[PDB]
Amino acid sequence: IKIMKSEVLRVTHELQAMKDKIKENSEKIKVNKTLPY
Amino acid sequence: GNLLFLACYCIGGMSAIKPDMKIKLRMEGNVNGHHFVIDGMDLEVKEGGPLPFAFDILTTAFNRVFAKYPDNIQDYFKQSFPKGYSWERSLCNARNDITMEGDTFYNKVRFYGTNFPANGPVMQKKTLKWEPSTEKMYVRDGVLTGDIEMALDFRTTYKAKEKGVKLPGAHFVDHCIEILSHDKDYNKVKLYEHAVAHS
Amino acid sequence: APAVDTAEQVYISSLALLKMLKHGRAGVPMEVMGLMLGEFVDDYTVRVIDVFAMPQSGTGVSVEAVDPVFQAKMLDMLKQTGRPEMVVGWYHSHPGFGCWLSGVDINTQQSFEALSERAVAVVVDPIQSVKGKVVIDAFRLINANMMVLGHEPRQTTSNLGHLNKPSIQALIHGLNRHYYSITINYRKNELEQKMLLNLHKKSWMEGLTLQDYSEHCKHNESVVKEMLELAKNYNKAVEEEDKMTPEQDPKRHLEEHVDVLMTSNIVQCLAAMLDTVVFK
Ligand SMILES: [Zn+2]
Repeated sequence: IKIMKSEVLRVTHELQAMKDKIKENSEKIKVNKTLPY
Repeated sequence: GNLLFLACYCIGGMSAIKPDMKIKLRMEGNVNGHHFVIDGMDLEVKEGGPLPFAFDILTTAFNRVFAKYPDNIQDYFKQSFPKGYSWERSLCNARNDITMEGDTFYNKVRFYGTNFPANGPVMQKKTLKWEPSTEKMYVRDGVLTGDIEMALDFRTTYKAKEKGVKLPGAHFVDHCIEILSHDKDYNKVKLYEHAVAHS
Repeated sequence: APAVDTAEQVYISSLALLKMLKHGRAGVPMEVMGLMLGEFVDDYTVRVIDVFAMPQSGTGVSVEAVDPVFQAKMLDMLKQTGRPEMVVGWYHSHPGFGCWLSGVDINTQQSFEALSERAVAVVVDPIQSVKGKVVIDAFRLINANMMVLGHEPRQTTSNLGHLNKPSIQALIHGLNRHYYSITINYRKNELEQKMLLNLHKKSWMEGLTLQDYSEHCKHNESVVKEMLELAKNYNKAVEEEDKMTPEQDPKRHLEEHVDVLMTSNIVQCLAAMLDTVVFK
């Protein structure tokens, strides 16, 4: 439980960081995929 | 049936070049009824021909230029560069935007207004001059608010893109803006933007 | 009214030039840009001590490509490291377009000059910078009122500002009309030059390693055969010299082959025997 709760908190924090990482990836992909193809 | 024909060939040469994209310093507005747009410091109205109102109502909304400050007074206008400063002007409200539309660096000074009186002094095109006006510049809530009295209220707010520049103390900058040269139709205008800071 | 002297120079450091070239190439075919840090030592000097790149944006190279957060944080943390130099100017790469300032380039340079009257806008062509020559220039501006009044953009007091001639490509794109070129000098101290010397400093070993002896013999055979053919041609040409009053040379090629033979074999012999007698 205790080590398993620690694993739960670890995984939720890495998700929290990876969400904004995905947001940044989408931002730069729109930065390069602009429009005048 | 027994055609078996050869084939010729006519090429078409094709090429072009994007030139140095040209910055058009144009302001837009719909203050009372007309979507006036002006290019510009010589002023020339692009669309929205001879204005139903006087020019002065919009002459106060005119980056790349800043008032002259002494060494004692911190020049928030100057150190905010290279990015520049974006301001909200309340007269009718005015905002300056920087956009990348088309192949023109757009320095919009987008104008907007409401509550136009049916006989207000701004539409009969009467005008004497703009007497020198002192703007008291001070920080309210982290925003550089300049309170100026209009003589012929102004609640200017200046925000730097570099949100790290220190805010200058409350000072009193004297602006002297007057319509130097123009025509009766007000389509070929030259404006004056002289203004110096005073502590 | 004060006028910028034509003797003013831009002293780019070795590190700044290398970083600028590397960043300019890394972004080809796009146009990359960044801020040059340094100091305005005096009225005739602009020292570019260092330059840091800036993240690529879809805008291109404009005054909207300088992210305020990036610039501010980079400056703060460099100051922490020990590089508290002001933003002297900006640089961007014109890949294959030569060195000049476009309308938008002139625009961003006006923005930078509003920050400080002295501010340079050096540009670098990263694909024209083939080994040897480096295609890079630095321009400030000319005030429109200065030019329309008829006065020259820059006062002259020496021959320093005219040792190099302006290029046609820059001139058509507005040189000496809206912006003036500033002479560029490279600040390379002894330490940096000696450090760079290690790039091709061979070794203490290859001074002592003999050529592959079979390869050496084969090279000798080939060059001696070529030299034989050249000697035949030389004899044939010299026979013509007699029946010809003063009126490729089989001789010059012969001399070049002779020189390469003697240098190769002398070096190989000496290295071999030095090896025989230093290694027991
Ligand atoms: Zn450019």
